[PDB]
Amino acid sequence: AQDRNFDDIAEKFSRNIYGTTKGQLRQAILWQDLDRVLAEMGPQKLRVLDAGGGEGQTAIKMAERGHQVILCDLSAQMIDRAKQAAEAKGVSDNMQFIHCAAQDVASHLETPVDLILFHAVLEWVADPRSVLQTLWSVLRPGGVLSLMFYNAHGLLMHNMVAGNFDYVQAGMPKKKKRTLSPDYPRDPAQVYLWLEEAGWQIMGKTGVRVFHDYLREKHQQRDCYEALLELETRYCRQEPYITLGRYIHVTARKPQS
RNA sequence: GGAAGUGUGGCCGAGCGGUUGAAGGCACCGGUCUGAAACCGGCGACCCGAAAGGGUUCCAGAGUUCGAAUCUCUGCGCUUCCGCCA
Ligand SMILES: Nc1ncnc2c1ncn2[C@@H]1O[C@H](C[C@@H](N)CC[C@H](N)C(=O)O)[C@@H](O)[C@H]1O
Ligand SMILES: [Mg+2]
Ligand SMILES: [Mg+2]
Ligand SMILES: [Mg+2]
Ligand SMILES: [Mg+2]
Ligand SMILES: [Mg+2]
Ligand SMILES: [Mg+2]
Ligand SMILES: [Mg+2]
Repeated sequence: AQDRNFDDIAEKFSRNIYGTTKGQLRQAILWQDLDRVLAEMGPQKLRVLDAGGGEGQTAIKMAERGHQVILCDLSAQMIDRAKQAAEAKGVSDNMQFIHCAAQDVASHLETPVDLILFHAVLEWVADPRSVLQTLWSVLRPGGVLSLMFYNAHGLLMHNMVAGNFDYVQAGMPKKKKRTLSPDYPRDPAQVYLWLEEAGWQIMGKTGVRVFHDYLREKHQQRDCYEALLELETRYCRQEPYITLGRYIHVTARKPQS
């Protein structure tokens, strides 16, 4: 079992996610957390690894804020897209692009990094425990891991809301190739264990899209976006709403001695 | 054993001498698609060939024909009737 290279769903992903409120809300919530992290990490500029950075929307926004950003990805097609978008934003000088697995990234870094982005990758890698161990090894003491993983509860809940009862009865097996539903939706409690057992200390948990995907009237996703975002922002950091997010964003600290 | 009748593709089902190795359907495989029907393409075996691809086979084979899934014959399997057995 290999990790999912996004080559043959690059366009679909960019269109269905970043071309809709799904991507817009993802980025909005995520950057609420990230800007808190950046400020709490002092005002110096940072070294940021975006492991599995894809088309680079998050990595470029980090670069616009002045940091040195290294993006690596399995997919040649995603790397090329990220290269173009970065040029067209004028941030290519602050950015490095590496066509390698996150597992193999350590040999491409001259020095450790301050902050790691691992966003919507964990649910696509066959051996999550192992990748997290590698990412730990390239993070300086006191560094932060920004981990956004796809939540199995959100897929159960939305399939229920949508009325796909037969599919849920059958355990929701992933048989559709080239869907954007991930190969390995994660149990959040298990992911929290993975981080704590491997020494990380969890500083925050945020639900990402905790109401949006379940709306009875999908058109309100766009027509009512500003009000929806305000209420997503209000509730997405308390239970049960954390555990209802389609994604969950965990902020975790590498300890210092 | 003897007639008649019968045998189409994985399963169904069109095919009363040619554009039918085979319509159409289900299944199976692949493709398209948010969030799990539809649409698109394919889809037996054996033989030949390095490959491209060619051949045979519509129970099996032989024949008639320019041409056979389609006509004739022989065999094989089945069905009914008879006869066998009692
Ligand atoms: N082991 C891996 N190492 C590096 N990149 C990976 C790996 N597995 C998957 N990917 C890439 O991870 C990306 C996952 C996508 N969900 C996009 C993530 C991107 N960070 C985003 O938030 O949009 C794809 O571009 C994949 O090609
Ligand atoms: Mg039949
Ligand atoms: Mg055929
Ligand atoms: Mg057919
Ligand atoms: Mg078809
Ligand atoms: Mg024949
Ligand atoms: Mg013919
Ligand atoms: Mg003949």
